[PDB]
Amino acid sequence: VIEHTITIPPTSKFTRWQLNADVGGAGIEYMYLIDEVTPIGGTQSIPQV
Amino acid sequence: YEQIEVDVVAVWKEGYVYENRGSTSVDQKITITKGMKNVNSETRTVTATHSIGSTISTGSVEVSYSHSHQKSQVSMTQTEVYSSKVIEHTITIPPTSKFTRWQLNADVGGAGIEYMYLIDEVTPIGGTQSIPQVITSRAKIIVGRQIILGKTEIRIKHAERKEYMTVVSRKSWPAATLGHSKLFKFVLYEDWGGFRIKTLNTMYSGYEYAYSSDQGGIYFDQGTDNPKQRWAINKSLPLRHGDVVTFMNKYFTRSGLCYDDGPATNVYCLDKREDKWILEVVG
Amino acid sequence: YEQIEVDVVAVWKEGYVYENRGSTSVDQKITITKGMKNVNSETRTVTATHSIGSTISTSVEVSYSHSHQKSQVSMTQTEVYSSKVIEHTITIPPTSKFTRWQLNADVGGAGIEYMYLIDEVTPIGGTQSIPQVITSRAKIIVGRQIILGKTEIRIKHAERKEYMTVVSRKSWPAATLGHSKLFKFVLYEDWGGFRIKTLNTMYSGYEYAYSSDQGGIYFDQGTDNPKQRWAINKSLPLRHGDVVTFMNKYFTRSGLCYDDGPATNVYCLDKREDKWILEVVG
Amino acid sequence: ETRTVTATHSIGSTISTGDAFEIGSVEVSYSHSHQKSQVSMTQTEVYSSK
Amino acid sequence: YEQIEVDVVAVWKEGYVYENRGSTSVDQKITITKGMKNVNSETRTVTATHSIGSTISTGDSVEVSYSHSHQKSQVSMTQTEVYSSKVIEHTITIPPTSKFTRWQLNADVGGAGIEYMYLIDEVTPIGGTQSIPQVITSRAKIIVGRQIILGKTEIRIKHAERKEYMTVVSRKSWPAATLGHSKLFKFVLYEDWGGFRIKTLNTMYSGYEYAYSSDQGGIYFDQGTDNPKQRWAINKSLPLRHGDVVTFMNKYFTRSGLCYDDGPATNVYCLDKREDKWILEVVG
Ligand SMILES: [Hg+2]
Repeated sequence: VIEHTITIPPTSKFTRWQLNADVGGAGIEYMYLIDEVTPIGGTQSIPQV
Repeated sequence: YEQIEVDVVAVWKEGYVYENRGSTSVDQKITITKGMKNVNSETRTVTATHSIGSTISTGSVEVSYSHSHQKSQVSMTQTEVYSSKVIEHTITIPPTSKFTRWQLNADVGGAGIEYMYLIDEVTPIGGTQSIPQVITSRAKIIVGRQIILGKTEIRIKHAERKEYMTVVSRKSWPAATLGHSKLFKFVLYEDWGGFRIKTLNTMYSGYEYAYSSDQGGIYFDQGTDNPKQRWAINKSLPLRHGDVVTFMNKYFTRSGLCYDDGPATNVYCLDKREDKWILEVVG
Repeated sequence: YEQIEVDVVAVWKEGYVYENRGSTSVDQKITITKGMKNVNSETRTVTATHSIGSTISTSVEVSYSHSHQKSQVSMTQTEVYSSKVIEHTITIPPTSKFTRWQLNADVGGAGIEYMYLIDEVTPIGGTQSIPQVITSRAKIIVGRQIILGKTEIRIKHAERKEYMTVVSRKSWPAATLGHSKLFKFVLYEDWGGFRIKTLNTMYSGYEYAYSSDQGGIYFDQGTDNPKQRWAINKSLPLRHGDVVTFMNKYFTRSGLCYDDGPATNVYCLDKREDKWILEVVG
Repeated sequence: ETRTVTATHSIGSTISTGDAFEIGSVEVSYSHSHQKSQVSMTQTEVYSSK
Repeated sequence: YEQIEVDVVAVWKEGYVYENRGSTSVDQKITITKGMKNVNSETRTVTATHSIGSTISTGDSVEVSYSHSHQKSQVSMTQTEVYSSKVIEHTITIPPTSKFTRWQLNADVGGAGIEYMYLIDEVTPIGGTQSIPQVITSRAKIIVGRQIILGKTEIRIKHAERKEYMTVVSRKSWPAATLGHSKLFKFVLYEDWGGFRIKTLNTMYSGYEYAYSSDQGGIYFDQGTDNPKQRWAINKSLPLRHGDVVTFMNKYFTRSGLCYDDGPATNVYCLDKREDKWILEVVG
């Protein structure tokens, strides 16, 4: 079980991207979580890879 | 690394409005839960039964005696996998204030990815409500290395099973089956007839293009024009690392590349079936 | 982007009134929950028995038998669950009444609804005001319009979350569900109703979705046939992301749906009418 | 909704004697059954609480 | 806006005593729970079986048998669950050299026919001799419903458990009682020396208006006779008031009372050992 508690300030957006990381050659892999709080607006940046 | 700009288009899925009309504030907590469980069992029973009977016979009198012996053996294997995402938001809604939750489903164009999109706001009561049924916005997407058709070498991974497409020998032909080996490379081609999956690890030279037998099994053939060794993709080009793709057969239009537990191999092409595959560029 | 003004109409569903007449305050916490669980299983049993009997008779009779049963149950289960829990914590002051009204709010024209909750604390006394139905105004931000005859769309099965595609069954083009994002359509209306036209047929001119006499969906040449004509659930305009229903103009009881048939899985069956999402292509 | 389908195959046989002098007889039976069974279940739950 | 003064008699049901003899204090939490759950299911099964069989034999030996069966089964289930809880939780700090006592009694309010749970907690120093209440009488003022004047005030009759109203329909060309959602079916109650009578105001056959029990149990509406079959005994003392929970026992068939049962075409009956609860509501 993994739990994250964050305080989101007003007029802000929260981002969670979950990637699966593949370590090359080693043949191992891990879960990769990216959390971010930014102000509302701008241009969204999404990591596909 | 390259970046492409797209529109994200989010569509309303659900809503909620709450009004606190009083002069004391209120503490609101919303918990949203989604989860899944998968159970598989195999139960093997064996019973052995022995019976010895007899009848003594001669009005008329009959006498019967009977004896039963049953031995039984049940072997059970159950296996469970579960997951849950729980998501909770707690807010203090001030007096004479109105809280709105809108939940939309956001589709990222081109990327073939989607995400849940929640908009919360507290405002004073009054004005008129603004509901977003459909929202368009812009996004930069950090994208994978491009799969150059004909050139770049890739692995094909079954999405659900997390095993790779491997070449083995069935009926004296090279044939597709799922395995753990990271050694089986491929290259993808497009022509007038569709897409072609070429293996670089065939045990019979020249027999390298993936194709469907009239039975469904995937074999690897020599290069012909036959639509049986051609395939329809699910996406628009370019293909990139990590892309979730589908291969529908160009001749057997009803059917696509899937996993089935067949007699010898386990990669087939069957009506109403198209499992997702993950393409990954080798280093 | 366009934005339409509309009335939202909410009708009373449920209510609750709490009076704290005491001279100490009370901490009240109302907590509401709705949830779903869907369970699916397939159980395969294979069972094999061999018996050898024997009787010697003359009188006296003597029997002996032996059986060997070998059985194999294979079951696989799928569970999918969800819930929404809403908690509210308030301090009701001394000599105060708390009232909660729960309404169901229908947004006109848009075909979407939401839960509307009204909490209020006031002094004890006055006349209770109960909202059985409230109308209010809303501006709704809507999707790009699906212009009939013109704009290219995808048709997605709402429940199965996969797309409507064209494949060959018995040498005609036929509808099946697929993962491909490459199967486009254009919608037409004339005085006979709505028509679904595929831009991805493998046999030219055969492009209008129609119901066979068995129920399967194929694509025909444009005729006047009511069997190739469809009744939607909302009125115009159609927009991106609209949830729609396709009922057949000919077999009036039946509508476009999923069913696991022999070769394809898109059908037109009595009493069934699945929901589809229309997406305007980028 | 629970849907069950069962296919069953049985082959049986008896070898016996009688009026074969020394009065009295021996009988011998043999049978084999294969049964194949598929059950499909759909369950849906809806719950609430205040 | 009528109010009547009366005694409530509360009677001991359960007790508990705690002594803290130490010189540090203690934090005590009593927590009591009552609940119910009702489960209702319906399971419909349909099995179709085909069997094809055969035997090849010799006479004047060897026998050879073969059979095949195909069996199709369809099981449909509907389950209904409904539940409730009440939890009462008390937290107290008992100081040192202190005794805590809890008495639970059950209070019966006289005349009104309502009851409530009555809890008495007390912390005192250890010593003295205990006072235990077995039964306590106290006075109370009851704010009561608008009165049902017999012969005059129009009332409706609600099944307490099912929350549906007694309505009048036509069964076998007679006015018959059935349960239904209509707030349109009004009644008026009468008492004479024979007992109590239910008169409908919504009969479709004029004059056939007083509730009676047929020889099979069903509730019909007859002309006003002297027949004890159209008379009923109530559970409460007079007067009847809006919101009163009542019983109707038949004056003729004394073992039987007015109840719900799922019958051939109607569902309001008069059956042995059954007496359903009814709520009486004064119309506007
Ligand atoms: Hg269907």
